[PDB]
Amino acid sequence: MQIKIKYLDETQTRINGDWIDLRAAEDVAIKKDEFKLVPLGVAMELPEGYEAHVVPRSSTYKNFGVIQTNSMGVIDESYKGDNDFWFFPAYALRDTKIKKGDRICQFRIMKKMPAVDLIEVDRL
Amino acid sequence: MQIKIKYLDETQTRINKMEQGDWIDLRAAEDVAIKKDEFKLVPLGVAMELPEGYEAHVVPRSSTYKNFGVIQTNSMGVIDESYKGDNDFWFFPAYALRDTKIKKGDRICQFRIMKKMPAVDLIEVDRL
Amino acid sequence: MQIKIKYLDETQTRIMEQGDWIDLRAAEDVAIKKDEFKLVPLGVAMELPEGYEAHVVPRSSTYKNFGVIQTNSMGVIDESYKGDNDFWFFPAYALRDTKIKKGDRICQFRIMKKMPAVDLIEVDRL
Repeated sequence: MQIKIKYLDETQTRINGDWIDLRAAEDVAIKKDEFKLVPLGVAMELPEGYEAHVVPRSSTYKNFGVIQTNSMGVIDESYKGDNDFWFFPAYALRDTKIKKGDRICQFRIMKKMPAVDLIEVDRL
Repeated sequence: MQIKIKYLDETQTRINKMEQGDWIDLRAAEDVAIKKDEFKLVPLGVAMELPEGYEAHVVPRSSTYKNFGVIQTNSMGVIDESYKGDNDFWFFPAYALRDTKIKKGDRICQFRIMKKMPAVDLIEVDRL
Repeated sequence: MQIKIKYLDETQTRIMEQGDWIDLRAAEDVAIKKDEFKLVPLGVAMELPEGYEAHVVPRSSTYKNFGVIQTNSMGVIDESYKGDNDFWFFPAYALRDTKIKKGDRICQFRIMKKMPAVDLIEVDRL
């Protein structure tokens, strides 16, 4: 089992069964009650049959005052292209400045749901 | 394995599929208007019997905030296999960060199934 | 499998059908003003099974009851957080003024196997 990882550029902090920390790819300022898609400066080829889940770090709110608007991000195995870079969708509850290289979220991989049949019924 | 799905009514967009394997999109069952900094339980128009020993996880779609300006106040919904009755309909708990209108049929969240955790015994101890 | 659990004190409400997520409770009364934040103690520390983690989300009724969201979306607690002072908390942002009482059920957890060991291999292109 391998993940192939491409970084946006040579300035990106390279990554360390624990969840894996992802970092801002550039300095980003967000005003209170505004939204920004924060680049994470990585693109990955996940193992066949897997998906990645991304959540904030426990410390992200205290450090940065942002929440992740999609709650948990899901990245499918198919999102493996050269320009398929990842982003963190940040809504700021206070004025904030996030710096290049600061840890803001974390990810793990999980096996995709097995194939299931959705069958319509009139009554449960 | 199969999920049995009951729609609220005839106007709900069907998601019936054989061999479905990636997260499954869920839709607003009616038009809903939500005013900035208010909350609405958005019906999704579906009730399901999940395979035995499974649960469902429900999160926003990646585009939900961009399109509709809402967050899901429970973070991730957990729907147990026992929630399988004829009126056990599913809802998206929406908190609006801007004035928004969601229309019947708009894809607002997504789900997958997961096996439920193993039997676990909690043993109280005086120190770790 | 076994989870060893230590409570903060005798005043904590002790914590369940097979596989259901397990409710966690406020360790003290907590008042939060609208648009403010508080780390709500849960009053429990645990030794999770080897190779597992815990995931913590709000209960479905948390927002209706208490007007709060969980700022880290889903908390992840690794097996290594098993020490005698490794207590759990729920990071609550209040969207309306609110009051949580000691013993109120506010979030829920399950265990999950940790991801497999995987090699992260840097490449120049995909």
